[PDB]
Amino acid sequence: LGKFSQTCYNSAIQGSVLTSTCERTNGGYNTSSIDLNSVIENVDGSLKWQPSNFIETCRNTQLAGSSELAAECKTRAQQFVSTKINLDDHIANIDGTLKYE
Ligand SMILES: OC[C@H]1O[C@H](O[C@H]2[C@@H](O)[C@H](O)[C@@H](CO)O[C@@H]2O)[C@@H](O)[C@@H](O)[C@@H]1O
Ligand SMILES: OC[C@H]1O[C@H](O[C@H]2[C@@H](O)[C@H](O)[C@@H](CO)O[C@@H]2O)[C@@H](O)[C@@H](O)[C@@H]1O
Repeated sequence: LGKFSQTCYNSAIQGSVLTSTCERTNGGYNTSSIDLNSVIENVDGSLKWQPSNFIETCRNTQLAGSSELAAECKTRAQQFVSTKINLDDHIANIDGTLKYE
């Protein structure tokens, strides 16, 4: 499941939008973007795979490593702590286009 990083490169993240160049099944490269906001939630300090507008309570979203997304999110105590999530869990590349599965 996911692992889009095996056939995609030059991945970048700005705010909640993931943008990356992926290879097509029939050869050739395709570029696309998808809003992860509809699939990431903030649970008492940690980002989880569920819709809830996480960026509304999180800031400094940035790309970490090859497939990890690092950000800071508010805990119930109203404090920003370091949080991270593996994009490889559900973000896959189907025909050069990214699709959550
Ligand atoms: O690296 C192997 C690749 O294999 C599987 O995907 C296949 C196909 O469904 C894809 O459309 C094309 C790329 O466009 O590649 C394969 O033929 C998946 O397991 C994929 O995650 C993996 O990277
Ligand atoms: O916009 C709704 C908000 O709800 C959930 O977070 C709750 C709580 O855990 C937070 O500490 C405070 C703000 O600090 O807000 C809510 O009561 C999460 O799903 C969050 O992502 C979402 O933005």
